[PDB]
Amino acid sequence: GSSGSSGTARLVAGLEDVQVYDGEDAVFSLDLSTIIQGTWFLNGEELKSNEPEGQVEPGALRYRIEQKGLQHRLILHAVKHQDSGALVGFSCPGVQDSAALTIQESSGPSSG
Repeated sequence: GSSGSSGTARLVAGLEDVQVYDGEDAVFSLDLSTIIQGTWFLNGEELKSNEPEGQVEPGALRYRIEQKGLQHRLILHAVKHQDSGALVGFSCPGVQDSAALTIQESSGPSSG
């Protein structure tokens, strides 16, 4: 919904790197200069607001997206390790930024 001139926007508070253990939950957010509607990305992939598509299924992981004027956010609950060093960024017509999601393994090589 674009009531007023929502051509482009400016970045005021870019994203930030976040590292969590396997199964944990990641959180990302950013600020803008004006209202706008962009798109989120994960591991170089274009996510959907309503429902995803392609090789990935709509029933693989749980995520939350909060879009409010110049306030975006994306939390990934139960982040898998296999997706270590993921790429979480919000692409929009006027701004371009992204972050790095590092995921370490809970257990390591000890016995065996």
